[PDB]
Amino acid sequence: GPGSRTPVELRLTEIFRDVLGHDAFGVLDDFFELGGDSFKAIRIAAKYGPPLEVTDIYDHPTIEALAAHLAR
Repeated sequence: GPGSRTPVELRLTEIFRDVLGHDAFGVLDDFFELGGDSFKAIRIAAKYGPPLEVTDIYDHPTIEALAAHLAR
């Protein structure tokens, strides 16, 4: 699909490319290596809403890992 393969991963991907200002990445790429930080994590968590939080991104720093986490 549009840069990913499930609706949960697409929802993450969309907000990741909106906050970072670029779309030069895939589902296994570390957020903080793509240019993320605490302030960018706040912006994603606010845009996604529940269940996502800032600390979940530090625990799960990829689209793949966050989709696995949030599905529980």
